[PDB]
Amino acid sequence: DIQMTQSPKSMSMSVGERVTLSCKASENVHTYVSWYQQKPEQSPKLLIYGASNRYTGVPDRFTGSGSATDFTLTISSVQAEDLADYHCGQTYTYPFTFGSGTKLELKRTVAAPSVFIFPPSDEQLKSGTASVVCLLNNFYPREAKVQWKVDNALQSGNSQESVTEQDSKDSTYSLSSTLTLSKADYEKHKVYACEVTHQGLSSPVTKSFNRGE
Amino acid sequence: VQLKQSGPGLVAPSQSLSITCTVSGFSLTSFGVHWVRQPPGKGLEWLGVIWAVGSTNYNSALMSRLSISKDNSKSQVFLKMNSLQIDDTAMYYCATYGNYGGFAYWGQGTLVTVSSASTKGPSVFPLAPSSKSTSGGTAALGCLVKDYFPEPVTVSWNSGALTSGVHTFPAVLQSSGLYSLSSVVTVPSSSLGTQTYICNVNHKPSNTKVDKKVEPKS
Ligand SMILES: CC(=O)N[C@H]1[C@H]([C@H](O)[C@H](O)CO)O[C@@](O[C@H]2[C@@H](O)[C@@H](CO)O[C@@H](O[C@H]3[C@H](O)[C@@H](O)[C@H](SCC(=N)NCCCC[C@H](NC(C)=O)C(N)=O)O[C@@H]3CO)[C@@H]2O)(C(=O)O)C[C@@H]1O
Ligand SMILES: [Zn+2]
Ligand SMILES: [Zn+2]
Ligand SMILES: [Zn+2]
Repeated sequence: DIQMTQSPKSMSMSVGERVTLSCKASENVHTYVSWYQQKPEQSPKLLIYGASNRYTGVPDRFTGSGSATDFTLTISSVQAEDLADYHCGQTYTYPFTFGSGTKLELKRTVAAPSVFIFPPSDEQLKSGTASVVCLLNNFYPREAKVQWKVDNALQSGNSQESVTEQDSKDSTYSLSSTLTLSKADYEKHKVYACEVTHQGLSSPVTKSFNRGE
Repeated sequence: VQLKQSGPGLVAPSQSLSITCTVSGFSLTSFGVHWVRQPPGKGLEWLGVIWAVGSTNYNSALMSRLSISKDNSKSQVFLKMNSLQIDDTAMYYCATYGNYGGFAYWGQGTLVTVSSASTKGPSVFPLAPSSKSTSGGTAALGCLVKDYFPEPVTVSWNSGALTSGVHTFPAVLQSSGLYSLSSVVTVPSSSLGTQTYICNVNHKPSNTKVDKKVEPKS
């Protein structure tokens, strides 16, 4: 049926640069193409309908063009507030269909993370589990490595991590990694450390605490 | 123009879901209302529409299990879907073109999870500020929201009065099958004993509401 193909999946631009988003239809959809913006924890918002009509209240830097099978959304001078996923859709014929989305991120100067560590709360330890959290705050670019060490033993398989979407106010990422042990295992060791590798750091940085301090 | 949806929740595979969309600011006898869904980290999928005149059109891939109806006098539109599959897990939206050529107005979304697991409210633990969460004049503190199901949870700080510097991280699915997430905030390190910081957690599927004060430890 009508497949919509967006390209690229992701792109990275500096502030002030012109951004071009592409959407291709597998059949002629004439001008029945819309573009949507979606930010984290928000519903989609209409930007462009009828291929080229700017919707109410949308800034003039957003422009749509194209017809038949080739459609374009341009942002003439991209701003921090434009970090979002962008979706195209056709409403030419049933069933209406959408592309898979394009994620827009911004380039900025390298920024090293601040690294913080949190021992488990006493209330959690009463219940029989220990979560240890390492926080990497406000870094760029997104690539980072977190290595847990327990009494100098490199850990594998007992941690999970999550990264925020890029922040509109300063274009950085943050990352949280959680190391989970039983209370019984947690009580056996003294030193808990997370070691962070990032291109903004001359050498990997370690943050640690000692369970007996 | 406004579209308000019923709340998120868990439903069992092979069974049926119901979502209500209550509209205001326009009349259902003049505008059609559509349903669209978005599987968690993916694109949008159109499900169907009930037009102002009351006829319906459905996505042919789903039409055997999909039903859309409405009550004009109550400004309500209903989505019903049965023989649910695990891959029906999605954020479900009501939307309308209004007077435009695309989906100009959207509901707030209803997160529906298809699973045989249990609904479970979270435990909330402090991430206590310390010397090891300080960098000069800036300190970080937070709260760990652990062992809940299904998504989502809402986290605010000081009931929403504190928004600057907050990072709420995407949840991870633990090996137990329950979700865990953290929320952190950075503040002046000199403020740690002088200001009250409370994380507020709302897990709507369970009606769990927890306020956790986050204080420095000794
Ligand atoms: C304020 C007002 O004027 N209200 C109208 C509303 C209102 O406009 C809509 O609800 C939008 O908010 O519309 C009302 O009328 C509806 C109703 O009449 C239904 C009945 O099914 O049709 C609606 O029109 C839709 C068409 O059914 C649908 O086919 C098209 S697809 C887009 C298109 N124009 N394609 C052109 C070619 C079609 C594909 C082609 N197929 C062929 C040639 O057979 C192919 N080759 O594949 O979309 C239409 C909507 O955009 C109609 O809007 C209502 O809701 O009842 C009337 C009310 O007065
Ligand atoms: Zn044409
Ligand atoms: Zn051990
Ligand atoms: Zn930040």
